[PDB]
Amino acid sequence: QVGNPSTRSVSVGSLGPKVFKSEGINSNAQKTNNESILQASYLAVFGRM
Amino acid sequence: MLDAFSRVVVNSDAKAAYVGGSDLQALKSFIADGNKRLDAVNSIVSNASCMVSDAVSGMICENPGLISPGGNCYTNRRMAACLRDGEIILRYVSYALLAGDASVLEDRCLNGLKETYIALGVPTNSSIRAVSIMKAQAVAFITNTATERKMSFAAGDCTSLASEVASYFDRVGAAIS
Amino acid sequence: MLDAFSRVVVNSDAKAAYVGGSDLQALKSFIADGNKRLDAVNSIVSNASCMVSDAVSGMICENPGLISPGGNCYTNRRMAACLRDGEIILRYVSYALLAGDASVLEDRCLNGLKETYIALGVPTNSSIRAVSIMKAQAVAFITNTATERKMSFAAGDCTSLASEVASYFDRVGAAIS
Amino acid sequence: MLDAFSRVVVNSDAKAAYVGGSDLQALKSFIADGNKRLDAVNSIVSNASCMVSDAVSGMICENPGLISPGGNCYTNRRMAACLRDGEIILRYVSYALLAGDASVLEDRCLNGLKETYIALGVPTNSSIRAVSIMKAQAVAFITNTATERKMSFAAGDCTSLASEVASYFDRVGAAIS
Amino acid sequence: LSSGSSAAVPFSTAVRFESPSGGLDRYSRVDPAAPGPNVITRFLFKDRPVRRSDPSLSEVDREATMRTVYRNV
Amino acid sequence: VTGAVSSVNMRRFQRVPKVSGFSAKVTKKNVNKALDKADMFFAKSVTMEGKAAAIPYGVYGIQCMEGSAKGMAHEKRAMALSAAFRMNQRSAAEKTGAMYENRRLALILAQNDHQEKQYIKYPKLAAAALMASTEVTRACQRYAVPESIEEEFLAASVDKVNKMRGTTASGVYKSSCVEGNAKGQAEQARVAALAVAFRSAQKSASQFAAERYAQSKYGRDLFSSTHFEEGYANTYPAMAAAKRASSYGY
Amino acid sequence: MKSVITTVVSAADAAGRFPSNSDLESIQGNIQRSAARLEAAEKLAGNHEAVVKEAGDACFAKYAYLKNPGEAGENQEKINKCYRDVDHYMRLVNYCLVVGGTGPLDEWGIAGAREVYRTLNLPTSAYVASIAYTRDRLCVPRDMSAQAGVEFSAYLDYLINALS
Amino acid sequence: MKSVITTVVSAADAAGRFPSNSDLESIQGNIQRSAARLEAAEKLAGNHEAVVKEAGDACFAKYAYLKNPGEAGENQEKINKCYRDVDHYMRLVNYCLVVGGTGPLDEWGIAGAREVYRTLNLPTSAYVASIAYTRDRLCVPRDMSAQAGVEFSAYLDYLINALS
Amino acid sequence: MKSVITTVVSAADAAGRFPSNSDLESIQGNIQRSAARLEAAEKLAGNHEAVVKEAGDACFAKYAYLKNPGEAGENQEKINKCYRDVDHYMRLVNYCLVVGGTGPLDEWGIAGAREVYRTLNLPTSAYVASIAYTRDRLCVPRDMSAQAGVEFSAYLDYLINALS
Ligand SMILES: *C(=C)C1=C(C)[C@@H](Cc2[nH]c(/C=C3N=C(/C=C4\NC(=O)[C@H](C)[C@H]4CC)C(C)=C\3CCC(=O)O)c(CCC(=O)O)c2C)NC1=O
Ligand SMILES: *CCC1=C(C)C(=O)N[C@H]1Cc1[nH]c(/C=C2\N=C(C[C@H]3NC(=O)C(CC)=C3C)C(C)=C2CCC(=O)O)c(CCC(=O)O)c1C
Ligand SMILES: *[C@@H](C)[C@H]1/C(=C/C2=NC(=C\c3[nH]c(C[C@H]4NC(=O)C(C=C)=C4C)c(C)c3CCC(=O)O)/C(CCC(=O)O)=C2C)NC(=O)[C@@H]1C
Ligand SMILES: *[C@H](C)[C@H]1/C(=C/C2=NC(=C\c3[nH]c(C[C@H]4NC(=O)C(C=C)=C4C)c(C)c3CCC(=O)O)/C(CCC(=O)O)=C2C)NC(=O)[C@@H]1C
Ligand SMILES: *[C@H](C)[C@H]1/C(=C/C2=NC(=C\c3[nH]c(C[C@H]4NC(=O)C(C=C)=C4C)c(C)c3CCC(=O)O)/C(CCC(=O)O)=C2C)NC(=O)[C@@H]1C
Ligand SMILES: *[C@H](C)[C@H]1/C(=C/C2=NC(=C\c3[nH]c(C[C@H]4NC(=O)C(C=C)=C4C)c(C)c3CCC(=O)O)/C(CCC(=O)O)=C2C)NC(=O)[C@@H]1C
Ligand SMILES: *[C@H](C)[C@H]1/C(=C/C2=NC(=C\c3[nH]c(C[C@H]4NC(=O)C(C=C)=C4C)c(C)c3CCC(=O)O)/C(CCC(=O)O)=C2C)NC(=O)[C@@H]1C
Ligand SMILES: *[C@H](C)[C@H]1/C(=C/C2=NC(=C\c3[nH]c(C[C@H]4NC(=O)C(C=C)=C4C)c(C)c3CCC(=O)O)/C(CCC(=O)O)=C2C)NC(=O)[C@@H]1C
Ligand SMILES: *[C@H](C)[C@H]1/C(=C/C2=NC(=C\c3[nH]c(C[C@H]4NC(=O)C(C=C)=C4C)c(C)c3CCC(=O)O)/C(CCC(=O)O)=C2C)NC(=O)[C@@H]1C
Ligand SMILES: *[C@H](C)[C@H]1/C(=C/C2=NC(=C\c3[nH]c(C[C@H]4NC(=O)C(C=C)=C4C)c(C)c3CCC(=O)O)/C(CCC(=O)O)=C2C)NC(=O)[C@@H]1C
Ligand SMILES: C=CC1=C(C)[C@@H](Cc2[nH]c(/C=C3N=C(/C=C4\NC(=O)[C@H](C)[C@H]4CC)C(C)=C\3CCC(=O)O)c(CCC(=O)O)c2C)NC1=O
Ligand SMILES: C=CC1=C(C)[C@@H](Cc2[nH]c(/C=C3N=C(/C=C4\NC(=O)[C@H](C)[C@H]4CC)C(C)=C\3CCC(=O)O)c(CCC(=O)O)c2C)NC1=O
Ligand SMILES: C=CC1=C(C)[C@@H](Cc2[nH]c(/C=C3N=C(/C=C4\NC(=O)[C@H](C)[C@H]4CC)C(C)=C\3CCC(=O)O)c(CCC(=O)O)c2C)NC1=O
Ligand SMILES: C=CC1=C(C)[C@@H](Cc2[nH]c(/C=C3N=C(/C=C4\NC(=O)[C@H](C)[C@H]4CC)C(C)=C\3CCC(=O)O)c(CCC(=O)O)c2C)NC1=O
Repeated sequence: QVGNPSTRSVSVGSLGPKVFKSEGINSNAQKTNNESILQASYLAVFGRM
Repeated sequence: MLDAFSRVVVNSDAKAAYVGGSDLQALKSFIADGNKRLDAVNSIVSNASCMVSDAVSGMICENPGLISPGGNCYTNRRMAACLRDGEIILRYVSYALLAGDASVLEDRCLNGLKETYIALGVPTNSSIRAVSIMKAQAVAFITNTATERKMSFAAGDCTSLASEVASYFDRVGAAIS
Repeated sequence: MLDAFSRVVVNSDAKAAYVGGSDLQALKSFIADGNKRLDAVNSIVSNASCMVSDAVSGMICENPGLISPGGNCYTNRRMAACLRDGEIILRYVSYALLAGDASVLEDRCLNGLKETYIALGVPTNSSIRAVSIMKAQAVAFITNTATERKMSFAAGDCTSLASEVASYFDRVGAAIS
Repeated sequence: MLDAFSRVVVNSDAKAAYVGGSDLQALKSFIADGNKRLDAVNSIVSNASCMVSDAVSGMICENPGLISPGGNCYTNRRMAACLRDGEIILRYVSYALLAGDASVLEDRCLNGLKETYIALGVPTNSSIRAVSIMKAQAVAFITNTATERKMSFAAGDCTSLASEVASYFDRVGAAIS
Repeated sequence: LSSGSSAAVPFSTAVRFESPSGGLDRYSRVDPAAPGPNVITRFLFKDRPVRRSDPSLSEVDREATMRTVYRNV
Repeated sequence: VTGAVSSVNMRRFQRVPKVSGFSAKVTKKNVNKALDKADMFFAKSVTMEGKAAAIPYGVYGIQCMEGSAKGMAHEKRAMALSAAFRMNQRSAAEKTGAMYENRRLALILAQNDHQEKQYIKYPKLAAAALMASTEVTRACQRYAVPESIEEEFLAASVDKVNKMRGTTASGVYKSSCVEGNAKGQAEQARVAALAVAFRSAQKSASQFAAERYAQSKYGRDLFSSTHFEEGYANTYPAMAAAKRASSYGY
Repeated sequence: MKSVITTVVSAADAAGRFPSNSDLESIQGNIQRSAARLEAAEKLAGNHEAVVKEAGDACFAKYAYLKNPGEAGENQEKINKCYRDVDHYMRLVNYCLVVGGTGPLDEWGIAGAREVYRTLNLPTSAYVASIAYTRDRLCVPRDMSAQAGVEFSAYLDYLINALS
Repeated sequence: MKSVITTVVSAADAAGRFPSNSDLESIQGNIQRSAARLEAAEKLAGNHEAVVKEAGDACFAKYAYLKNPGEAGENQEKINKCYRDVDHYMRLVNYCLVVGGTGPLDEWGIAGAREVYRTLNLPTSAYVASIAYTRDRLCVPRDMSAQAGVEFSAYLDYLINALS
Repeated sequence: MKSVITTVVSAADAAGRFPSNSDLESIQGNIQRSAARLEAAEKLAGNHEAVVKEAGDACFAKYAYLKNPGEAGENQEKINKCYRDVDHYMRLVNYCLVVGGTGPLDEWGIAGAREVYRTLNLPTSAYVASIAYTRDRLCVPRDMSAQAGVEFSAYLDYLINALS
């Protein structure tokens, strides 16, 4: 990031933490993970429940 | 035809009210996500020749009676008119994604499409599977999750455009059936 | 007629697939929503006698050509039939919200409603207003923003249920357009 | 029809009594043992095809003049109508075991059954033996003591529901006696 | 409906001549998904012709239709 | 010889369907006539299988006689064909009102989702399956005989309020309930209805007992929605068979 | 008598089927929801001398034109029979909570009442003010539980929409 | 498509009524039993190619007469169509565990089956010899939970009581 | 009892008509064809224990799976109940050869047989292999006349088609 500022938003893959995306990728395309993303955003801010 | 802006005008004209600040902010959210809407129409149109051949050869891959003798996609004269018909369905959906309203699709493509396929003998169970493969191709190209073609975008959520384009493919499928 | 659970098995039948654990949590989200969905269809059927009195009396003051001599809702026989059809339309939206699918709305009520009204001579401009008045009355009573009456729910967010019931009410207007 | 909840109401209506706590605890232990009632009536319906074939072929096995030329089960037209009647009787006991009351069996089936069978010449003694075989079949399926099939249940004692279905096969056995 | 009608009279003509020709930009009925001609011509440098596809025919396309009527017809 | 080319009105049947504009208006009319006389083939084929229950082994039963005299069968033809002429003289409140009355009753009657799909699309298929369900199981009003004298008074009270829906709202008669349309044509139907009343009492021992249990089912899953109406259908099956549908105003 | 057991059997009888897995699944909702409508049944059993008197004068607060001669309610036995009606209507709601359905209000309370109230020249708007008083005089955590008040005030406004 | 919802909507649609509390009480019972059958539905979808391989040779080892010339399964084309049909019935049991009703079996696997296996001379006790092997090989506490067996074995026995 | 007599009389009873010359001309064919069918009836009536012994052990020579335990023909007291029915079907062929029409096969041996044989798990292909053994054990100059064996095997083909 100090020599490649364009790499922000590029998923590092298996070496970083797991990223989160409210995608909703289905043929009717709705997000199935409204539960878990709320469970994961509580841990990004507070770090626990 | 109408777009997403003049849909709000004709709903407000039925009550003789000025469209004011109480519902302009649901049109300001159309503008503020307007770069991602154009970012997504570009990802469909760049792949649209490969989308209508992965579709109608997957319709043959799941129903081999179309290329049997007497079938709908049997000869060369008939296969070219199905491959033509795939990219008029895909072309009119991308006019409606770019407009944010489906009224160009309902007034110029799905106006008598059912009564034309009845008089031609086009099998309606196989023309749902051609559209519903193309729905799963589009949502994989909006949300950037196609396996054989990866693109590059800025970070941020765009599943509200993949779900709008999936519901335009559920009006093609629910007007011919 | 169909519901939410039977809609996702007639699409898996079309590609001859088992309904495995990829689209089961789309259905497990429907069951956890179930106490909010059942809490909310009670809200419309508790107020449904007043929702048809607030709708068709709003239409006769916006358009006073309906009580004109020779109108649609002119005589006392015709006022009772317009008061009947407002409650037939609200009854089939209430089946669609409870089922989670617009299948019972589309065929048992809306299939043939357009040329019924063409043969009867119902002005179809007025019927879009009186079904959109009830759409505003639905989402006021879902999300508890009704001014004269409040109902006792638990605390939470149900704007997806209010926008789903607004999706059925303008499906009525598209059929009779 | 009526059920176990509706019987208490129409009993208490004649005294103009409110349903208080003197007779709600009979209904409370109806619901608290309600998971064994659904565990009971599932075991009957899961064996209801074999419980007519073990019944009316054991009725002819103890009275072999029924298939003699002149008998009630002589032709294939008449043996099929006894096999039809052997599963209408088992169906309305299943409607009475689930509802917990014998009003769906009495009014819909047994009203005029004895005055039907004496205008058709059905033998009203061997018909009791086909019923009373089925009572012995059912209570070995309630208490899981059938000698050829063992269903998996939880532990406990459910002898009050084997004696209620034995009380339902005698209201039909006294209806045509 | 009034004046602007036809003459039906299928026969109408009366002469047994030798046949003149047609164009080539016609509806073919075999391969109707074809471009044919008018892809390499001076069709590309005219404005494209107006066919009615809308049932409503909005009032700025109504005026744009009749300008083509006075120019071409 | 003339020079006779094929006409402009005859060459237009060879044209391929297009998809929008005025060229979609031709294909919308040609399909809605091809769905109308496919709907007539749907209603004819159902009636030809309900009529195969009155020919149960190959011989014509007593249910499907026409009239008993010499010219008592030809005049049963000549007032069925004028009964269908007055059927399509009703206004739009009766044609569309019977379409939705039949569509409520045909979907109770259906046994699968394919059957209940087709009663929605095809109106004459659903109208000729309400009648074809009742002519098989003999749940009609021309087949039920009252086996009491309170049962005859109970069925006449149901049939008293069915005879006012063949009258209008001000109280004058419709054209829905008409016996005679010519000179002396009413009395020929008086003769033909007294004859088919006599054959209804000539049924078998089990044919009387199957239609006791069929008229109780017909009155309790098509016209009863409470528990007191179920008591008038489970004990008096002749008043449960005089409950007609509200499509025909008889 | 529409209830939750007497409509899944009465629909399985019309097709001639046995009670299936769909039919037993509907009865298990009358195991989970039964503990709240029977919780509101004892509360109406122990308060119906109070709440009927509380709803009776709520009619006479709104309509004071009943008691005048020339108008209707001029004497005593026209007044004490009004408490006879609304104690019946509270009794049928108490019947409705026990069965798990809207059965007893339908065939006993609702059916035919639009002809009885018209022909006897009773104002039908006087009935609905007494029912809607008890829909507002209920506060939910003091009197009963949370899901007992949503059951008890679901039959009250069912009676209100069936009246007018 | 008989389920818990489609019963109580069409019972109210034939009656001409709004959804009342007896209709919503049934959908509450669809919530509680939903954990047991959707555990059985996901167990069947991830195991089915080993289930129908083991069910189909419980027909062809019991009834060894079917591979004589002139019989049902006399060549490998007709044997492969027998495993096609056990896989169609195990797929329709999987849809019945999702909808919670016999509706997928009632319209895609049972209606017309007696009028098809007769006229193509298919032995209907060779299908039931494979469904009943599946119902008896199911041990409860290894394969699924306790009440995931009582939903899975009840839809197998609805297929057995409707075939034979 | 669909005869040539009962067909044209009941069809004349539906119009309410006298027997006309089309009706009498059909009974003239009954005085033409009855010499062949009553010859084949009396050939069957004097040889029936020889031919249902020969038919029924062609069923168990082909379908030897029935003599397994748990199957159909598993003890001796129901193998004897199998030859009871082959004697029952040949007796109904002999009755309908007398009346000249399919009526005794129709309403005494067929009309309800598919409900019964399915419920008692009796294979209807074993019934076909007995009836289609005697159709081609027959040789037309030795056993009866030429036209007596035409009408005898034609009434067996009605029994093969109504079970298949
Ligand atoms: C049989 C031989 C046969 C099939 C079966 C069928 C397979 C199939 N594929 C899809 C999905 C997609 N096709 C896509 C198109 C392309 N992918 C690319 O990356 C390039 C640009 C383009 C083709 C050249 C895409 C994007 C998808 C979506 C899934 C993905 O992750 O890639 C389906 C649809 C699934 C459904 O039924 O819903 C099927 C059935 N094709 C065959 O040839
Ligand atoms: C059980 C009902 C039935 C079936 C099935 C069938 O094929 N025929 C009827 C019984 C039947 N009817 C006749 C003769 C006539 N029937 C009529 C009246 C019908 N014809 C019509 O066109 C209409 C209006 C649509 C009706 C109701 C008429 C006029 C006759 C002819 C009478 C005559 O004397 O010619 C017959 C006898 C015909 C035959 O030869 O089989 C039967 C068996
Ligand atoms: C069906 C295959 C079920 C099943 C049903 C049961 N039948 C039961 C008892 C019973 N069996 C007979 C024998 C009868 N059948 C014959 O074929 C002949 C001979 C021709 C005879 C006599 C009779 C008479 C009875 C009833 C006893 C009585 O009269 O009271 C029975 C209960 C007893 C038990 O199982 O121990 C059942 C459950 N049995 C099964 O296991 C499958 C699933
Ligand atoms: C292909 C995926 C189908 C299938 C298609 C066929 N369509 C044939 C002719 C045809 N298609 C249309 C509709 C198309 N034209 C439009 O203008 C628009 C929308 C604006 C659409 C969707 C029309 C109008 C026609 C007839 C006139 C023409 O061909 O131009 C066709 C040829 C029939 C034949 O000759 O055999 C085929 C095969 N068949 C299939 O199996 C899949 C489902
Ligand atoms: C008032 C809000 C309307 C209006 C309404 C009128 N509708 C009239 C008759 C009518 N409506 C229906 C459809 C209805 N019946 C059903 O069974 C179902 C679906 C299950 C629906 C939607 C029918 C079939 C009929 C005709 C039969 C009848 O009389 O009930 C009507 C009467 C016409 C007249 O006699 O004057 C009126 C006035 N008119 C309006 O413009 C507003 C928008
Ligand atoms: C079998 C265990 C008997 C026997 C029975 C026969 N019953 C016959 C006809 C019949 N049964 C009923 C009653 C039944 N139908 C219903 O709808 C209901 C309840 C809702 C019940 C209990 C009726 C109404 C009828 C007449 C209708 C019909 O034809 O089926 C019958 C046919 C008589 C015949 O054709 O010879 C028989 C043989 N006979 C027996 O041996 C045992 C004891
Ligand atoms: C009861 C269902 C109806 C009713 C119907 C009417 N039937 C009339 C004449 C008629 N019906 C039959 C029976 C035959 N027609 C069929 O469509 C089927 C099954 C698909 C069958 C078995 C016949 C043979 C006839 C001709 C007349 C005769 O029997 O002599 C008819 C017109 C004459 C009349 O008014 O009786 C009607 C109205 N009648 C009713 O009351 C309910 C509504
Ligand atoms: C295997 C245990 C059997 C057996 C089976 C055969 N079935 C044959 C044909 C067949 N089966 C069905 C029913 C099945 N197919 C479906 O699509 C569905 C529902 C979705 C079901 C339940 C059908 C409709 C057909 C005809 C079409 C087809 O061929 O798939 C079959 C071929 C018979 C023939 O020669 O025509 C066989 C051999 N045979 C066995 O050995 C055991 C009894
Ligand atoms: C031998 C081919 C089979 C076999 C035969 C069995 N048939 C059994 C019963 C049965 N069959 C009929 C129809 C037949 N009986 C008649 O009276 C007439 C004509 C008037 C016909 C065509 C009936 C009505 C019955 C039931 C009564 C009876 O026992 O006779 C049968 C008994 C059923 C059982 O034991 O469960 C058998 C055993 N089945 C075999 O075991 C071999 C393979
Ligand atoms: C005809 C030349 C055939 C042929 C015939 C043979 N049949 C032999 C014995 C046999 N066949 C029958 C059945 C037959 N007899 C009847 O009474 C009736 C029905 C009324 C029929 C269909 C019986 C009962 C018998 C045993 C003694 C007898 O009556 O003849 C036969 C003797 C050897 C043997 O049993 O196989 C012959 C040669 N065989 C042929 O090759 C041609 C095709
Ligand atoms: C003429 C043609 C033309 C285009 C094609 C678009 C191209 C385009 N897309 C984006 C910009 C963006 N594009 C995305 C889009 C995506 N990110 C995702 O994760 C999804 C996979 C995907 C779309 C489906 C996002 C999240 C942004 C930044 C947010 C924003 O819109 O400001 C931007 C930057 C806007 C800015 O400067 O902030 C541009 C120029 N605009 C044009 O003028
Ligand atoms: C000619 C003058 C005249 C009118 C303008 C109307 C008044 C009217 N009220 C509502 C609107 C409404 N009407 C109701 C109905 C009710 N509110 C309650 O709390 C009660 C329980 C129930 C009636 C008894 C509700 C809930 C709304 C939504 C707005 C709100 O009140 O919060 C609307 C719809 C707004 C829209 O168009 O989107 C109109 C037009 N009636 C008239 O006579
Ligand atoms: C027979 C009739 C019948 C009913 C009426 C419902 C009654 C009902 N509603 C809710 C329960 C609930 N309801 C809501 C709903 C709402 N909260 C809001 O802010 C919105 C205004 C509104 C819906 C539009 C929420 C957020 C919950 C709690 C979440 C949950 O139950 O999981 C619950 C669960 C109780 C709890 O968990 O606390 C029940 C039983 N069920 C029935 O059987
Ligand atoms: C809608 C579908 C549906 C069903 C089919 C049943 C299924 C079922 N049965 C039982 C549970 C039980 N079932 C029995 C019954 C029996 N045990 C025996 O030893 C006897 C042989 C047999 C009588 C038939 C007993 C004794 C219990 C446990 C105790 C009890 O529930 O009271 C339970 C557990 C209840 C609990 O844990 O509280 C369940 C879920 N319930 C449902 O919801």
